[PDB]
Amino acid sequence: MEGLAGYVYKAASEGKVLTLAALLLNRSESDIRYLLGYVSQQGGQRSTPLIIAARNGHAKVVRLLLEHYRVQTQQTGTVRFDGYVIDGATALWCAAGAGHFEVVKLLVSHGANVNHTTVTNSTPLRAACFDGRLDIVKYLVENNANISIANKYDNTCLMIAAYKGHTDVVRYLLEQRADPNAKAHCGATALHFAAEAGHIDIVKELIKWRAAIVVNGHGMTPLKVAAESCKADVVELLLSHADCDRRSRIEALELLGASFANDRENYDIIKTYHYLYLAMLERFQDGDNILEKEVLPPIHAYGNRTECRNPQELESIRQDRDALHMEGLIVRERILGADNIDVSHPIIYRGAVYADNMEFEQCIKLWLHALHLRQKGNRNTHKDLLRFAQVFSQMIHLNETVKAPDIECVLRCSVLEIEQSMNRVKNISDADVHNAMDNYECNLYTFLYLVCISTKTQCSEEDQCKINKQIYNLIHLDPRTREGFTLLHLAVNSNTPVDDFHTNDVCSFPNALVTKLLLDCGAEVNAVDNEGNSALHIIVQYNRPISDFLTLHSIIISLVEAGAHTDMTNKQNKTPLDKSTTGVSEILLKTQMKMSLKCLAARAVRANDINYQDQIPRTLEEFVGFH
Amino acid sequence: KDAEAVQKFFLEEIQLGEELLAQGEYEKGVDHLTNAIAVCGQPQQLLQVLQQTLPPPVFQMLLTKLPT
Repeated sequence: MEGLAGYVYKAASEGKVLTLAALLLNRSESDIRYLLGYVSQQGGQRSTPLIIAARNGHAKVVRLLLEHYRVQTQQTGTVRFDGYVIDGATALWCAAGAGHFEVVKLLVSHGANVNHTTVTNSTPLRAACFDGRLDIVKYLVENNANISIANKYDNTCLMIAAYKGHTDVVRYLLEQRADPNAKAHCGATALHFAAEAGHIDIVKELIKWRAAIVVNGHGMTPLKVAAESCKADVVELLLSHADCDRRSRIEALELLGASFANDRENYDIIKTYHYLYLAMLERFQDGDNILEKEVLPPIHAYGNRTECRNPQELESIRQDRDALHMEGLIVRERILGADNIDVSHPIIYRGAVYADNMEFEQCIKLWLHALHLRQKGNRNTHKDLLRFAQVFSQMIHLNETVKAPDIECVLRCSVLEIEQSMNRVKNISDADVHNAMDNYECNLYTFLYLVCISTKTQCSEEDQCKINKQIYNLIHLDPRTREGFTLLHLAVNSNTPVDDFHTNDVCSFPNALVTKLLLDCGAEVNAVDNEGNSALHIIVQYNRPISDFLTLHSIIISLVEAGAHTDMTNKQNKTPLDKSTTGVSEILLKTQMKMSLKCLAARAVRANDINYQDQIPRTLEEFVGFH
Repeated sequence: KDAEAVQKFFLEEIQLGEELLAQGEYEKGVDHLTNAIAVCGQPQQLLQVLQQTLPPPVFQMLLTKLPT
């Protein structure tokens, strides 16, 4: 039964029609009826034989299932392609999602549903348009596919084809009276996607078909979207739309020139100067209607440079490349605004090249502004803090100095990010809980790298007090990892991950300085993880007792001087003396260990299995609980 | 004589028939299908399915070969 059904599924995955011509034949009626509709899990996906047969595009097995058995054609299943897993699928949806036209024709001709959506409300027409084939979309439309049906994220049939760049598909869709003035959750109107993907033909087709040139939710028209992504051709096409007025034309030219200055793919600074100069000429082309530039406060992050107001100023920086980068940053931040999504990415990149040419001061200056802009947008800042840790550790490795206010600012940003990550983890149910937990652990490790770097610098008294205040503000929250490790537990752990890029040179765990700083700031020295190990348990469980004997010596001394119990028991009921894997660490801990008659009595009670529950005082109910 | 063992036998027979039939060994495929039908004495279901799902030439040969 189950084994034969699995064999049927395995053969139908390869489309072995002759194998299914015996595995599902010469039987009774109801014995194989369940087998035809039996979902089989394989490769991390769940599907019926019809669904996987249409996914692999084998027309013979699908035709035999649709003719000689009359299997119901609205079955549900999962999706392996499109980068993710989509449930609630359909045989027709899986067939149209790969371009197999004959199985789609057979399914529609024998009773499948053309509008059978998924968990994301993706109609089969959307899958066929995402694949890009035109004939299947034509047939599916001719069989009443309801071309105006959107998805869960409101991406209609036209927008996905416009983004993917299938000009024949968008031409046919606009031919069949689709909705060119569509909308989405982000406000994209099927022309923002084409401009973002930089497809000149689809933009031309949508313009010819009376598109709506309307600003989306993020405050960016498709013209400004194209200028944001350095797409000169899309800007040139959208700029002759005869309704762009004059302010938006010069704004588009300024944004395009600004984006060309610090885009990794399209870096061309001559193009930047010339587009900015064209914009300035168009501004200064009228005697009495000089479209004077909006005044901007001089941001300290860009060397206190202001935006150029006249072409006389722009002629003086045509050869100042390190000033043209700042001009591009200033212009695109004025145009896109501080709250836009795509502002932080160039600011990081212009930082990164400054990090490449051993010029880390301007790198920190740009990256801190990028971090602040990304922070006051509730975006994801887990990677920017890691970049800060890497650049700080590369500064320390090359015998350079790190400014203490910079470390204080990065530590404050990291603490705020860890707070937001805790809120996100405790708020998300199942969508990206693994991703959120991994980001949380990465943020915690980044904070530990930053604390190690702060210990490796020289800071003033007020700056050290600010750093310790931020560390204490984090510690009072008591962050935890997957295993329950606190900050001290990882700071005394040799198994704490350190990224290979430019942090192994400085941030080496376990680190005596980090442990002492955490204990002085007020870390829970008696804290335990889910396994029950204390910080002392982790540090005596160490494999380099001679190589960094000073480090182990200082960490054990600091842990016992902070007031940790030296005979605490984990979930396996092991004292740190027994957990000590090396003779040197055990000897050193035993020297540090001071006996207590209370500890001896508690250990005697735990060994004798005395019914101490509800008998000894409540505090001693905890004490005996871990000896 | 008609148990699961010979069932797996002619299952493999028609599997090789499919493989060599897509590869073009139509005489080998029709011989293997003859060996497959010569164990189950009344496969009416396959008698009707292979009249439809098979290509017209291979079953045109096989149906004539069945009296032989």
